[PDB]
Amino acid sequence: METKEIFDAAPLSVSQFLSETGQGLYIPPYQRAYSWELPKIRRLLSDVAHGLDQLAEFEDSICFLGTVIALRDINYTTVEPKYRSQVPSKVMTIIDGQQRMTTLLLLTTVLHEEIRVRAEKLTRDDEPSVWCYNQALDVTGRLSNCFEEDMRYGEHRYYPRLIRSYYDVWSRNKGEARYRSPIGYYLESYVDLEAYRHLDRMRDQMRSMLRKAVGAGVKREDDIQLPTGTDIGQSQNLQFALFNSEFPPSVVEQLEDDAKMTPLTRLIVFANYLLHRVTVAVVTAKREDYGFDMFEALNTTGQPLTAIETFKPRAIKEEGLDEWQESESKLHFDVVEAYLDREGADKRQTVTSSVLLPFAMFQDGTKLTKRLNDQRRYLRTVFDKDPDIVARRKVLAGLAQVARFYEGPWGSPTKVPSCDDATLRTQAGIALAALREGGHDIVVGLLTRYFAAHRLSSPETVESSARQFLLAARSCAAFYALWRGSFGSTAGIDGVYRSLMTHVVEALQSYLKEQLRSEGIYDKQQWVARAAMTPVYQHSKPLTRLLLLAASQNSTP
Amino acid sequence: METKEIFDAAPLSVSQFLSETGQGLYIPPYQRAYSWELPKIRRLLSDVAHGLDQLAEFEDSICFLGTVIALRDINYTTVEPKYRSQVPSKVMTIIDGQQRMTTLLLLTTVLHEEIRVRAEKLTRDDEPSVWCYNQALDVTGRLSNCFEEDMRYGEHRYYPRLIRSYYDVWSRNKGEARYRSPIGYYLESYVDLEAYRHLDRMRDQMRSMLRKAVGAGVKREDDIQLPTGTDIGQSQNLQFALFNSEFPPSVVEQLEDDAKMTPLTRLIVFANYLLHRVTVAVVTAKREDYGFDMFEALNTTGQPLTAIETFKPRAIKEEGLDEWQESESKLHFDVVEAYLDREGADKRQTVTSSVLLPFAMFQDGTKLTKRLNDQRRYLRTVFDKDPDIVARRKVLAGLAQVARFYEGPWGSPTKVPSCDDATLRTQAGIALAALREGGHDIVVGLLTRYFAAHRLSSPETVESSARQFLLAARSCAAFYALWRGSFGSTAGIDGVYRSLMTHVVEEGEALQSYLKEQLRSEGIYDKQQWVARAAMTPVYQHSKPLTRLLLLAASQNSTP
Amino acid sequence: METKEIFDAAPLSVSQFLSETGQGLYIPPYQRAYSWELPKIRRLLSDVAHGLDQLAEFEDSICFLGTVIALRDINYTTVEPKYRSQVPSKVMTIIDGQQRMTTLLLLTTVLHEEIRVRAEKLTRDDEPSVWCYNQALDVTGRLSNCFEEDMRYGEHRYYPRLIRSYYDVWSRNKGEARYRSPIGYYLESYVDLEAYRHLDRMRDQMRSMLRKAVGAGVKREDDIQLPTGTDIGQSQNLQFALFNSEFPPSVVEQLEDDAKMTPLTRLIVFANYLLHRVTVAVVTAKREDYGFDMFEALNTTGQPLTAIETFKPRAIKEEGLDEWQESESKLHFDVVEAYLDREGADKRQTVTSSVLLPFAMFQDGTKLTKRLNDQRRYLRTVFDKDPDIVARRKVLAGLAQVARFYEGPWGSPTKVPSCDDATLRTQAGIALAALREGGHDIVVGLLTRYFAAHRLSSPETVESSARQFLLAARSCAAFYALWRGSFGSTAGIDGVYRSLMTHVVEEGEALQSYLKEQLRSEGIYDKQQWVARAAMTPVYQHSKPLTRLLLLAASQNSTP
Repeated sequence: METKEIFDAAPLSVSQFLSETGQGLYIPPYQRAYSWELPKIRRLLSDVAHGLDQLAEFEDSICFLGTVIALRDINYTTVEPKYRSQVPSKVMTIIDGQQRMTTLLLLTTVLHEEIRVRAEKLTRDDEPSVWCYNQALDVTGRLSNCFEEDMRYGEHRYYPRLIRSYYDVWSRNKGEARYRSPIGYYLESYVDLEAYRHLDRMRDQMRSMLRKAVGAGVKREDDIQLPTGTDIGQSQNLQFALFNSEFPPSVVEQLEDDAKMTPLTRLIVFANYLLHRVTVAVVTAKREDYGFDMFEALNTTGQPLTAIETFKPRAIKEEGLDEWQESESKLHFDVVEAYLDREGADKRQTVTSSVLLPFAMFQDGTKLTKRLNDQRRYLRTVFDKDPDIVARRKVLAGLAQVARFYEGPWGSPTKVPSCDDATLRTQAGIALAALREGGHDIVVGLLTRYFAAHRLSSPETVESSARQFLLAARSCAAFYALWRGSFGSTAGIDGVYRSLMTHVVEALQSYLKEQLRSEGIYDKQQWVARAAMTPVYQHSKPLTRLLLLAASQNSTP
Repeated sequence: METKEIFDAAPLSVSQFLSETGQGLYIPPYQRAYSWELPKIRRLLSDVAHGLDQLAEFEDSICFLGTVIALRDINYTTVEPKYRSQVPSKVMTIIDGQQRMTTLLLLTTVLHEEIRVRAEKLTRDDEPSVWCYNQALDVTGRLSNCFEEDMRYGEHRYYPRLIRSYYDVWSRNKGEARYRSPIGYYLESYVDLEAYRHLDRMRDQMRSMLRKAVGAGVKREDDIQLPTGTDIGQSQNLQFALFNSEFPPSVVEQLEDDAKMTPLTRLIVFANYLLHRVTVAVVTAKREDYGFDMFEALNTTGQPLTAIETFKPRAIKEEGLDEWQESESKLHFDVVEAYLDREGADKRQTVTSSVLLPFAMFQDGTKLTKRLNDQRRYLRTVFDKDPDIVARRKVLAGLAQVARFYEGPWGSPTKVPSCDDATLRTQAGIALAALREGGHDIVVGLLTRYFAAHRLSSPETVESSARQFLLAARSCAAFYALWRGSFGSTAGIDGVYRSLMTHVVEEGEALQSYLKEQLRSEGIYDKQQWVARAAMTPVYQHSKPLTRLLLLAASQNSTP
Repeated sequence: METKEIFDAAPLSVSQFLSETGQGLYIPPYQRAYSWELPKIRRLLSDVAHGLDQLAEFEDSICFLGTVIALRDINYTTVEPKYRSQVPSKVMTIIDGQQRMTTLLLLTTVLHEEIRVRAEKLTRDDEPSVWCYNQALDVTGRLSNCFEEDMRYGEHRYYPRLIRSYYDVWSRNKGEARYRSPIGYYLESYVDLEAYRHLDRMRDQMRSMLRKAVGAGVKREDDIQLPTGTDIGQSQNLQFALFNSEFPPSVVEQLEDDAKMTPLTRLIVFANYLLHRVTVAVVTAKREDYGFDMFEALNTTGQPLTAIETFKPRAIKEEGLDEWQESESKLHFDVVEAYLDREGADKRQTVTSSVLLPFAMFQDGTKLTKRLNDQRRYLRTVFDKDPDIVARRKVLAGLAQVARFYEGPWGSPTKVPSCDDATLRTQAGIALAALREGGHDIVVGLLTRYFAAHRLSSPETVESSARQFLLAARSCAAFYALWRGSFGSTAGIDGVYRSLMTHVVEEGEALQSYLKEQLRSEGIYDKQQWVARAAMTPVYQHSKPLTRLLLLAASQNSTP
């Protein structure tokens, strides 16, 4: 009867799936122990963060924690200890996604207690802040709806039939932590014990990553960016989407001050964006062998489409159409060429991410990120910000980031003006050679205005730009040598390079030196001192840069 | 896109529909006030009782409280006072079915409070009876999941915005009665105020309707047939269906003792059969004018087909097949004739029930009852109890009850043998004219089987004998009827009539006289006593019986 | 598992339900013979016409031919002659809706043949009108997709397996009309022979019906409202919704010229609206007894709500809000009372439609029509036509139509002024008694507006002027009624009275007499002629009109 069970696929928010009134999710006897890796959880948390984030301006935009294949066991022929009296009504045996799910439940754990204990630090009563107290109470109860249920009496299932897995006992223990009134202080959890070790650690680390995103520190290389109170309140769309109703005006302005609740409310905002706007795909097969054949049917489908391949059509079908071997077609020819050369399947994705992320800075300096979502949407927003005249420029600017990839960065470094005070060329080539070796990669986007030098009013004012570019390359490598070379590490450089693009030749030397003065690093002595106690074993490249910078000099003294 | 919203229909149990964790059922302003009438609530509780009842033997059979049309109001454009911060997420503005809904909501109420306080008189801890305390706890929670939800804090939806309708105030007030710890004592409630009066009354009357079916008194004319502990424990099907798992053997035997827990556990079985095995159909249109046009489209469709009309297909398709102008075709021709005659539209259902209810006695005396389910299933069980020689007989027996319907009961009273000691004929004609006027109606089935054996007698060979035994049965039946009527009431006479067609034995006319007298004595007879009860009666029970007794004291003095 | 099969309900257009490449629809042995009656078939055709009509302006608005309950007979345990080799794969056994279905199928037939032979009469080739041939061709193909399917070869199912039910032979024979190219002439068809006769009739009377709506004659009392080419081509919504594409500009103007291809296209447009925008709802039970229990569950749901009952909410919640025991509340009080009295359930809708249709004339006189859609929407458009001050006036006009229902019209006729030249009161009372006996019911609105402004007149200051003008109005109204009835029959009069409530002008009592006489001329007046037409009449058209005319010659002889 083919339209038969076989499949049954349904989209569910996390709370539709996890807070069902009868259901129980069951890890089968053949699935292994937890075994997810802190980068993969970082990725998952940052992806739901992307959902929360993109929600404020694109009213739709739904996140997607993948799919799970489950087997609707009616006859409880799966449940490990039978004890048929009190098995739940709906038992879902998770085939695939058993690792995903386990982080997700644990996420509610951190999101419960944090949101809970920050609500115990709440001011009891003062103003629209008890507003925050109820908005907490609501989400906390609604997450306790995700861990567990009530049922009859005693210990949650008869009187001696218990829960001992890593995820299982872990969840039983957070249940206990929440149940216990008394006072709301922070919690602390307690075959191969490596299982339990990894699970408890990853749980406590999710609690850490979230306790991280709550009071300033900055990170980028990790950390996930909850929109903050200062900008949660200027977006009606987030208000309504997450709380079905606009916030008290009497609350957005104590949010504007970044008050004691703006950490807690941020957690809360994330929690509701987690609980109602991120969706898992569930396929419930009702015969497990169909589950397996369907597991294969799900693992062998995809190839991939590059963000450039996914938007080319929207150029090819924007201003140019059919009779479209046109101007923007030349600008595209360039980038399709570069990608065809510097790649060939996952190589295609990493390369094109290499081109879209500096182009990001190149336009109004937004920090693009890998995710095919953000790439599709950034290219489309930028392009479609105007009419069929700036469209041309946006596309040519991708092509130009490409041209820059071919000249200076890698390639063979030589090229710029070749003769324009030739000492200057032979030395700024070192900037282009070294900056292509460590944390300076935004330097690539800012320097991508020898693109301005290539796109010039020709001979009229060509050499002036051919010179400006060398100058920027140098000053790039120099401020680099300082910041990275001088004490600390990167992330800094990266942010400040971002804003010396949006927040505004000699102009960049002045601002970059200005930022150096800001970092308490402008004034001889100090910097040399700070530099002395760095490491170099930070960047082998930086080490050699500095050694050559004290050495090569003594060829004129 | 026509496949669009328009409809979107789904079957849901009571708990699937009422206890959604986000949902709110909202009656639009144009709907009228509650205004259901106690007969209709009797009908609904009795029908869920029929479902529970027929559950123990038919593992399937699901009850069916009609359908409701609703509107998935997303923009809350329906809600009377807005106050949008704390409106629920899913608001289901009920188009049709607003009254069923109220009775059903109220039902959870009675079943909550009763199930609750009976569990407070529970024995705390002794045995498999704390099984009863836990099963109570479970159903209590699952029914409170039908009234209300938790939401933020304060009084359950902001702080100065309240719920004041007739159905609304009822539910807010029972919510309070349930929430308040203290101790578990029985409850007591508190435009036109007649509205509120009727609703509050109906609710307490469902409580009086269920608390009745729990300690002995008997009714038939009312009170619903909740299966009893003495027969709830011998059906695994009910055990598993309502509780997912077979009862502790250590409890079915304190159930067999009809112990103190047995009303409460019976109630619990009833509540679970309601909350999980009766299902309502929901149609959610997503544009209210579509809701209206659908309301109309659903309102004008059905006719109905009589249980005989639905069974011919299974007779004409048993032994006879297409090549079916056969014997059972003749026996059914008889019944089809009578029903085409004695009817033409709801008259059809009333008539075919008149024919089916005595025949059920005619076979091995099961008591048929109006419901098209039970009629369909009895006819098929009776029919498919053997093979194609007895089937013919089953069908012929229906035909013969029909023939009876034409001879005696109604008809013209006259006929029996016409000449076989004509005094006895002119007398038994009176028994036949009388019994068709009051509670003596199972007697119709018995006289149908006796003169059935007379019309179908060994003609000539043994015919006159049956022609006489029939009129003898008729006289003896009107007499036992007069005795049991001057007792006090019917009901008992019908059950005695019912087992004297099942409770006999003597290997494979006088028998009936002897057995009827034996029952009359198991009651009270012996001249004197009987006469006493006669003075005790009323005459204002059945006008027919009064006129009969007057003639039986009068006509006698034409020989003395 | 309660969520189980049980239901499965889905909305499907005529062509999604009927033209599945796998489905075969089967009427079980217990369903009766066809037995629908021409009124119900008209009503259904008029309702799909009403959907067509409302499509052109309300782009969404979908038609709705009710529901059908079916049994997904997978194992073929229902199908009478088996022959399993070739039974279709998907069989739906129709529990309820078998007559709907049967008319609808035959309709595809009538719509097939008409569109077909009318498309063979086309001009071969001249213009976008070969457009007409192509749009016909598409419609004809998709409608035969509803009668039948292909499969292998020979007589459409092996070689000795043939089809003899009434619908069956009918649809097999119409199929044959379609397959045999040969030549394109109109068709001619050929248990109890009544069954077959009635069905063959109903279909030729369907061809007769839809066959009318294409060339002039008019009927109203029957006939249906197919949109006209002159207004089919000006509706891009109809263009797009029914053909996915806007007509040739090059075709809409030979459509506006009302040319030869304007009947065929109107038919085509009707067929495509049938095939794509009317939707039936199907409930697929997969166990026949579930279908039965639910047949009941659907037949026992609805009451009904009158259009005034549904508009009340938008009155009580417009300007007046909660704080609303106000002015408009009394104006409604009046009408809610009037309907609550002259009724108590189908009486309610007949009564409230009786009030709304003349109220429709009292305001800007639009011709309302029974249909609860059009009734709700008229009330809502009228009321919400402005702001919170004239709305009051609309509601009061409803109340006043009620008041007139109580004063003059029926009641006891007496009421007007009682004394204001009392000859005129006792005389116009006859107008009020007589005109309330036959087709003069549109007059009801005019007399209701005259004595409405009389009861709502400048008290004393100009009251008696209004109170006399009202009796004058009744007198003049019964006069125009008598003249036009002695012409031949109504309808005409109804249209003229109608336009005399809209077709006027003179800045913002005698006027009505003047306009009624001016129309009487527009037809024919001037003594002699009228007298002639008098002899022409019937009186046996309206017994009431006969008596009025008899009194109009007799009583006169009491002064001469």
